[PDB]
Amino acid sequence: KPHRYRPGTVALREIRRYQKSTELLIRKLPFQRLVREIAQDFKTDLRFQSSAVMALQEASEAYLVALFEDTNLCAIHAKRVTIMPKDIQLARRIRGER
Amino acid sequence: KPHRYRPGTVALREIRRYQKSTELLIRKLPFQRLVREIAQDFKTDLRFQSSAVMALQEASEAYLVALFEDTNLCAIHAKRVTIMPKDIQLARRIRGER
Amino acid sequence: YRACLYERVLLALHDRAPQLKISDDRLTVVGEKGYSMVRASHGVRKGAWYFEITVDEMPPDTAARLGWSQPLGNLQAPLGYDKFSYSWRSKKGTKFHQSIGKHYSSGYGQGDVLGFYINLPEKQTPHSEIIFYKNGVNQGVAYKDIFEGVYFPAISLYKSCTVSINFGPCFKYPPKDLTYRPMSDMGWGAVVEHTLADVLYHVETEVDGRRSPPWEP
Amino acid sequence: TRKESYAIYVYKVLKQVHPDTGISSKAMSIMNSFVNDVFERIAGEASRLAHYNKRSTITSREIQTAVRLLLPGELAKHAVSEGTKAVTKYTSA
Amino acid sequence: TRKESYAIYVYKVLKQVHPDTGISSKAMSIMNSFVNDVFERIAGEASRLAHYNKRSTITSREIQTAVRLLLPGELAKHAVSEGTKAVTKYTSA
Amino acid sequence: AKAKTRSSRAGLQFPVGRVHRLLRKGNYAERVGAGAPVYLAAVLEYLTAEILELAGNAARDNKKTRIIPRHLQLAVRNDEELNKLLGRVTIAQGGVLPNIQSVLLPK
Amino acid sequence: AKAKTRSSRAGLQFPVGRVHRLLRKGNYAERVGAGAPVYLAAVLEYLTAEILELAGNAARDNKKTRIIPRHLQLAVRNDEELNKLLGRVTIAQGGVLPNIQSVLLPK
Amino acid sequence: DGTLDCISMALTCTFNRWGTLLAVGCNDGRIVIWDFLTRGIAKIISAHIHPVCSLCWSRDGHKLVSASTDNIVSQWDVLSGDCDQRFRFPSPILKVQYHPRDQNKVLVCPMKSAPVMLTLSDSKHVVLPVDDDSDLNVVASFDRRGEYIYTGNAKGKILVLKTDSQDLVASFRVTTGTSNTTAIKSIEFARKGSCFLINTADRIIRVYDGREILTCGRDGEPEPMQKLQDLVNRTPWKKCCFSGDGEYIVAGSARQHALYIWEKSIGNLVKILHGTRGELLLDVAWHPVRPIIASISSGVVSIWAQ
Amino acid sequence: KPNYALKFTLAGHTKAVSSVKFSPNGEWLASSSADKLIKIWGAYDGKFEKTISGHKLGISDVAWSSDSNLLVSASDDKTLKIWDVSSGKCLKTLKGHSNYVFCCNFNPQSNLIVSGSFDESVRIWDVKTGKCLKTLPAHSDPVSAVHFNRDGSLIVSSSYDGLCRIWDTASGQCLKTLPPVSFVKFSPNGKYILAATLDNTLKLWDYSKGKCLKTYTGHKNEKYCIFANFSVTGGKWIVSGSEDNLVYIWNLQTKEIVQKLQGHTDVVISTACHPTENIIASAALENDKTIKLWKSDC
Amino acid sequence: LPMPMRFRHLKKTSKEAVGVYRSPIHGRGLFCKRNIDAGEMVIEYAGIVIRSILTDKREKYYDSKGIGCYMFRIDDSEVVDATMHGNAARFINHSCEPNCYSRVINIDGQKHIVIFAMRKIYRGEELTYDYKKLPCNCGAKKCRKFLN
Amino acid sequence: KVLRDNIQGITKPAIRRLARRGGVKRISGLIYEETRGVLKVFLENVIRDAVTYTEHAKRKTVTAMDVVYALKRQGRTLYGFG
Amino acid sequence: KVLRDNIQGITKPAIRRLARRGGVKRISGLIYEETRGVLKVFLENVIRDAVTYTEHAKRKTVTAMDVVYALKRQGRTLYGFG
DNA sequence: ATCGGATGTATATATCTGACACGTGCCTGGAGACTAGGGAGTAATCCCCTTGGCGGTTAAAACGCGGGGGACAGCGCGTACGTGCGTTTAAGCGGTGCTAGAGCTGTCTACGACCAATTGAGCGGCCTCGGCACCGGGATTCTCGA
DNA sequence: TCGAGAATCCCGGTGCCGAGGCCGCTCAATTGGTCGTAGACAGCTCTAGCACCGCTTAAACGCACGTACGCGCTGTCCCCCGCGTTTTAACCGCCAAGGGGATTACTCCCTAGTCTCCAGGCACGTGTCAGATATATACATCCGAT
Repeated sequence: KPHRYRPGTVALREIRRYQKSTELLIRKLPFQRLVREIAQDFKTDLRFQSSAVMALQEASEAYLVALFEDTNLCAIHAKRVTIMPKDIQLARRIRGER
Repeated sequence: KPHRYRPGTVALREIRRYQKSTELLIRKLPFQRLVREIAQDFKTDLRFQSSAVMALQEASEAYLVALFEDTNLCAIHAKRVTIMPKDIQLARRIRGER
Repeated sequence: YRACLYERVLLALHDRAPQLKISDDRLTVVGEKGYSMVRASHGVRKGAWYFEITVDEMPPDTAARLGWSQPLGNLQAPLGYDKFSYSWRSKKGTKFHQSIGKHYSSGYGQGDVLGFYINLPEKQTPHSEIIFYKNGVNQGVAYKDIFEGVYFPAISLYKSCTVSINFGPCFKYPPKDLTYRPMSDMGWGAVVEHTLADVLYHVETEVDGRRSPPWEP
Repeated sequence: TRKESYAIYVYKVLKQVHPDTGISSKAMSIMNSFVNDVFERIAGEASRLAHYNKRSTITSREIQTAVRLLLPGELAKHAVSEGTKAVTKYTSA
Repeated sequence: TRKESYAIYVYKVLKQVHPDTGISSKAMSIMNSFVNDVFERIAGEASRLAHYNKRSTITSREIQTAVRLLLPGELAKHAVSEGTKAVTKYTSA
Repeated sequence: AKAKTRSSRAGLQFPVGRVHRLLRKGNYAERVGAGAPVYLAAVLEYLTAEILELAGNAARDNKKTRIIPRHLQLAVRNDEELNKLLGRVTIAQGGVLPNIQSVLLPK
Repeated sequence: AKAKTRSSRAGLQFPVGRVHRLLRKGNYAERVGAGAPVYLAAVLEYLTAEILELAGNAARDNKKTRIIPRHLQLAVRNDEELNKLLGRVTIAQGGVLPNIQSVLLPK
Repeated sequence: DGTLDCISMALTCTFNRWGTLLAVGCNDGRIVIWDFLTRGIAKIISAHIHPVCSLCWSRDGHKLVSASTDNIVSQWDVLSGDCDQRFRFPSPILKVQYHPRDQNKVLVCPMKSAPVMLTLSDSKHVVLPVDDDSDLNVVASFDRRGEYIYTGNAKGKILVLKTDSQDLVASFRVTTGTSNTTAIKSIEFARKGSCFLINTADRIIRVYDGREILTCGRDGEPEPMQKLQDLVNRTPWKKCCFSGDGEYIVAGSARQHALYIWEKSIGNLVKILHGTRGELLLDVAWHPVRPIIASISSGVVSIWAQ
Repeated sequence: KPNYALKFTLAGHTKAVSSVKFSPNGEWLASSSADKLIKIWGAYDGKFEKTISGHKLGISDVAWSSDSNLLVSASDDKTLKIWDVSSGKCLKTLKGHSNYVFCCNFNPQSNLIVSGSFDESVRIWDVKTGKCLKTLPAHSDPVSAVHFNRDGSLIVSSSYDGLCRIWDTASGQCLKTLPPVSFVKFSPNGKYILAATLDNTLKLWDYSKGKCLKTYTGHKNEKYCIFANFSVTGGKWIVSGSEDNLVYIWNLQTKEIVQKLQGHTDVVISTACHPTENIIASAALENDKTIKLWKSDC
Repeated sequence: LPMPMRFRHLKKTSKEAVGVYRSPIHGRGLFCKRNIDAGEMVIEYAGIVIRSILTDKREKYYDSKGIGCYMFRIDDSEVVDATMHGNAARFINHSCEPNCYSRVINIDGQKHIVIFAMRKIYRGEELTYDYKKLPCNCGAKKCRKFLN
Repeated sequence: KVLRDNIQGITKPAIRRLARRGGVKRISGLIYEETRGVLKVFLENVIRDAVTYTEHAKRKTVTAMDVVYALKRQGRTLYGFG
Repeated sequence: KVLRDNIQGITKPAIRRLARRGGVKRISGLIYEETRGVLKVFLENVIRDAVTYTEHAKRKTVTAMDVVYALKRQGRTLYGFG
């Protein structure tokens, strides 16, 4: 008979190993393309350092995991294990991002 | 027969008039005594400007109503009209106050 | 209402050329290229009156012109280029009208505080005349032939000329006539007259009927 | 002891915008403090940038750049225009 | 281009605290950036307080006061004591 | 020796000379751009104009000639750009803009 | 006259000469106090000692000689006062210190 | 009968008002405006990165509306090639169509949503009504003068609205003969007169006269002017079109890459044109004032004169 | 700008002329008047063709057939009358309007008639049987002018109550509702509508927009039903009469007066533009009783 | 741009720039049909240019005919009377908050009263200026409640 | 003159007044003292930092500009006090 | 070379990976695009401000120190890049 | 869902006033004019990082696919919280009075500023080699059905 | 709940390049005068703070009490986790062109610095009305009976 772990369990271990790991979790090229797309909005044909864009993606992902973290916390205060967009919105609200 | 307004209603009007009013809502002397009590902790027998302490109390109360405000908002995301201490704690958490 | 942005009867900013600069420290007028013309706030229609021009700067390449001009006076022209303007050239006292210069006049000085007297009646206007004074001293009659139509005191600038108009209550050498009126007096007279003009026009359009006293005044 | 302020200037611009509307001294000092704060904002930012440029001189281009950094969108745009106007009016002196 | 850093002194004080340890050059750069951050922080705060004191001279009293403003509790206390001992040592000769 | 201040030379109000002396005494750069004070003061003029204008809007919205700091708070809270500019800033006698959440109303 | 570094007379490791250079080049005051760079550099050395010590603790706990940024981030989120000093700071290759919530646990 | 080597990835073409220029879309998402007289390309426009599947000229000919496969519609000046306006929607666009008597207005048939009529002056939009509320596939077209809108659903229902009010001015459902509906593949009109055609899933083209639908009223039984099909092969029709005058009708058998030509009044087959048996027929158009016919198949355009 | 000059002066109606219309072929000019008489005249030489009588009261309007073979006459006798223009025979007499019939017009296919009367109701009539097929309480005041669109799908109606109402033909549906409007008609392209109001003002409205596009003033019209026509055979103009004995011609686009034809002594009561030539028939009221042909070169 | 060139452009674009429709202000009024920028020429109040002394004789004349006076003072000497002969500018309502403003220009020696835009006016907007007891219904929050 | 326990000098009516100003309808008791704590903690910083300024100011009285520069350094700047 | 729609280039697996790093168990779909938006908005500032630096830098390439000073000015400073 | 009554709130009025607009005489920072240096600007050169493309891989993403797990809706109750009314209480006005300490001026002096002469601490650059990263494989431990 | 199985931990071995150590090679640090000056300090005010004390009262605390949201539990739906498969394009490695970045060397425009003079700003008086406050009033809105 096929076995399937209970829900979250696999995701739980994923959480554990991700707090274990430290490297990026975003594919480089898509992020870079997104950055250049954003750039051409303000000015077209602008070049970048690989170090620069690595910094961009690292700092972003840091802000992003922080947002995910405190939104997780808020959802704890929301007594749910599922996340709700309003949690993120109000988190930014408390983060003065509104 | 005696009349009693339904709950919140009186408090609702209080909210309305307080957003209407702008002056302080803290008695001066108790706040001042608290400030001087806090002061003697770091150094005893220190004097103050009435303007200085007025600034202290105004800025405090501002921070305080901001905290009450966004904690109200969070409690909205908590789907409750009653406030919970965890709301304030996690609000400070998002406010980076932890 | 025709409310005028002025504490006293001054050189109206509404009737200056775009190349005409003013300094309200002395309400002097100045220009940069060629000639231009500015006028006061008030305008005479009858009676005799009087004002002055004070000159604060007259280099050799600086020649102001000072006099009177009726409406139709192109404020870019040098105050006398048309037949509706009569002025004096501030190099030598020379009466300029129809762009024609006439030496039927006295001599002008660089620091002249010049008085300007002019009488229009209530095809020359009957018994109307213009008299020019240097610091009150009679420089003489300038123009006896005066055409109809309201006139106003005007100043023409050449390249960087500094002159200013001035009323009566702060005068230096005033005539002691009891009939002539300073600039301020005719100024508030015309202001009140145009107030009544607004009154009467709003009456006409707003309420049926009009009525005015025994005509003479 | 002479204590400088800008109540004269804030009142001037008030009249220039609202000759009718008055002003309270409390809100006056509020305005003064605020403009001091934002001026220090722009000063620190421009100095930081020039230090990044390692340029010991602080010019108007720095100011434009740093206010663009400071202001939310269109304000800056509007802002810079008048600023340019100013220097033009002053360069045309 | 002659670029200046502190990783050598990082290695020095490391050996002073941990002789048998290596570092990632990445981590060294991170630490150096941190050095720069705390330096600019303390310098700006000191200049600002001196401005409040209208002082044009930034001295060790300013240093200690600004550190106390910045560092918390025993961090600040130990740092104050250390700076005090060091300036005492330097002033001793 | 004709005198004319740089503010008049810019036809503006904020004191270019005063602000220049201020930035000089502010210890930010060794030399300065002479037009930078003009430019910055013009920017200040602009932003001050907008904020005081909104303040007066609220004021005569409340039949108030002399503007109150509450007008200031309301103004700075209404405009998105200015609020963003002064989000973490506090205002004396500011109070809170009118704001009631949806579920707060009884049904 | 032999030239010894002022940090030697201070008995410290960071170059106080470079310090005072950045100070004068930093446009903070018209003239820097003599012992002020000394004091601040001493503070800097002390705090660096603290952070590097915490990092070595973490790395040896992880049985690691070469100390990777992860160790430092963990120590950062392990020191409360240092965290307070640096909670507003982001950390490259930092990740997140292991934090598990209660209701997250299974049963 | 004559092809063009200078254009590649031909996907969709459209004659100008006078049949002098031809704007063809390419897989790269480029507009190639090719001229008939000089027999050369007149313009190249970087329209989209996505191929263009819908192209229409303006009446003055100075504007072309283009639809990418990225659900990106854009208006371009033919002289300059600039993107005059650009919009995006859900349910990727199936077709665009300038209003013939008001180039400011343009109807758009999306994939899953109802056709919407927008204007260029104001970026507004009017969602046209849907009879059955569950078609999810309705083709729509202006009439010859742009006075009415003909909308046909996948369920054979045909609504005639007025272009200004979107009010139902006529209605009827086409039949498969017995009792069944058929997916309305396309609605075409004549640039001259009032005869129009419908391509349906039954592989049977139905020619009507719009006046007869208008006088038929709502929910009536209007018979076609003509019924046209390949009684021999029973071939579907990827694309059909009238002649410039409106007395000849052509159908493109993409099944066997052929072209059938019937008349209007009699309806007898004029002729058949056979293309490369290996080519997949995609697009079909007729010269508006010439017996010239443009075909797009396997990215290659062919010309058929008479 | 036009240079219309008087070429032929026409007269003979014993009473006030109420309408003059060019035949669609431009061969004849039909002139109706309150004298119960219609007068067909030569459209190019001013030659009086004939007089057609039979109406019992004054005639307020007359309209040609598209084939230039029939003429509908709306008279104050509450009756319409359809006549063969070639024989002058009263082919039909339309009864059913309860009061004075003021306007009448054929459908673009000439097989149907629209009629407005003082009864403030618009009647819709057969031609081949002359039978009233519809009747609509259109306005709250006597109808001034009714007219068909380019195809006969829409009927525009004006009346003294100041309303300009577009109605569906097949159903009588009051499609749209846009100053006492004395005249109204569709544009040649059916896209616009020209309506005269009794305040010296003409208004061209967009139908698809329902808003006035252009306005035309300078003339005088405040009491009488002064007609307006589109001058198209030469330049695009708007020609109308005026209560100042003038024949006003404005530019169509710029709305500016492009000509003023004088020579009429009474109010120029009716106007007609030639369908093919640059010819304009201007008929004045009883103090003139004359119709004048004007020919320009553009 | 030259006031003559600008005036030619204005007289060319006036017929398609503005319209007249039913107005919630009052009756019929001038609405914007294409976004009008600030300070640009909106419309001439074109009409009969007369001298001032002839105003009353005309006015009383209209007073004898029951026809409303459409006159605007060019200056102390001239007036554009549009009562009998005018343009669409006779349908510009007034607002205490105008997006437009009247100015007199001199083209080749003759004066023209042109309403320009006080601000960037957008399509659909009703055009109003400051005419400078009649109750007002302009809808502005600053409305004087009365033109007079 | 040794002070104490002025923290509870903050009245629950005052707290609920501030809450109503913040637009709050229903409140629990557990908040107030908690609230108070935060309050304390909050001011816990500024005064010290403030007197720190006064520390370097070498003065016995504490001024507003102290808390001004504190809130500035605390990123919570305030206006209206010079 | 005009770019577009790289925002959806952010994979939902990537988003959930970041969430798991943040210690999240159950997630809804409605988040991701929302997330993306925020992401965009977030970077919406910095790059501009960054190139603003590059603006004053009078250069065509964009450097790390740009975003360094941005995050600094954005109060989100980062280490390890000079 | 309405009406009646209670109550709370927006308004006009009157006057009081004290902030506040306004004007002064006097001060000094700002303007005006003049001199120097040297930061900044420009240009030619080098480098060299970047941006571009090309091919092979698969781990990763897309997509599908149950399906148990919880989001959520509802439903009972009950305890905690608004409220209005009691009670008592410090809060505020205000005005008094002392001076400790800010807050100012006048020295005088140590103290960097600064420059010049000197150089070795430090930094770019070059080997080098060993913890470290990867890999494969074996043993351990969680987990889901008994 | 005791196994099966699966993901993981750890162990040994392989190969590597960054961490590090050392080497030329300065310029920036030190040293030592030298000088004008920031402020350290003394020594005055005066005032704002600090405390005193009384008087009034709005305010605060507590009570009782209804009540209604918080909370706890149930059942449902759906839906997101987990795994399997299929597709792809990130990556990675390499190559190549140039275009910008950084550099240096001149060159000089502009600003710092100085000195002069005064005029706008500032402290300081001075009437004076915007609005604060109180009162009676008219309007809005809740709450309960119907």
